[PDB]
Amino acid sequence: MIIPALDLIGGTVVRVVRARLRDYGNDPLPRLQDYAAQGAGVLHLVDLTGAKDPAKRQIPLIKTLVAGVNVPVQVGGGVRTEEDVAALLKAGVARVVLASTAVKSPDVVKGWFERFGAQALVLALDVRIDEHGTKQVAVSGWQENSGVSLEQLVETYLPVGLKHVLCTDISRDGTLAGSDVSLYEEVCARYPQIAFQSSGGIGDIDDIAALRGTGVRGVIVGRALLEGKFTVKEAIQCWQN
Repeated sequence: MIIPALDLIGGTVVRVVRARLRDYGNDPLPRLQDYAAQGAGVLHLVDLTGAKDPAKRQIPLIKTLVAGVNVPVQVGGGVRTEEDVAALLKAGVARVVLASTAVKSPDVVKGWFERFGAQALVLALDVRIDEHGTKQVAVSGWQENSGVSLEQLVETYLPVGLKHVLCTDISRDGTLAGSDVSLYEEVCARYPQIAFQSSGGIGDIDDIAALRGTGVRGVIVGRALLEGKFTVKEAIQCWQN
């Protein structure tokens, strides 16, 4: 499926561009609602306010947004503790997106899988392809690699039933550059029991077409939709054909 995505900061719709941020206004709910109206089955939100300060997690806004659409929303941003996870689920989010903590504290996160179930969690892994061609996990675009490959980390979580992995190619994140097809083709084939989501690099409908035969289950689209390159409807039509 197509997974429309919005980045929120103090209720302001934004997205990382390449790394800067641009303001797409302050009415996230009508946006999401129109995404859903066009047939989206899943939505993605990053709470950048919550990411910077867990105590400032935009729980009331998140509640509103979730309540305001009829589809599961996966929500990330500053998910550092078991309490963060529970708070977001309690607010009504369908899945909690675990990013840096998934790399940082795998044993702790495996316990979260045990408590919340694999359907409640998405592991968001940023990947750099190094000089050797290894898919290196990094916790962000501005930090060095963390010393673990995508495969090794995925393998870490398979024993607790890992089902959802969001994989961002760091080089293409928010660049409109076209996503990295080979990366997704390899991982998806290796772990067919996992539903991979691709993120970054979607600039036009052709980028979505490029992902079709790869095994990638979901395609995060943020920037392209905000900039009017194509619609959710067109993205879905392309994705499904």
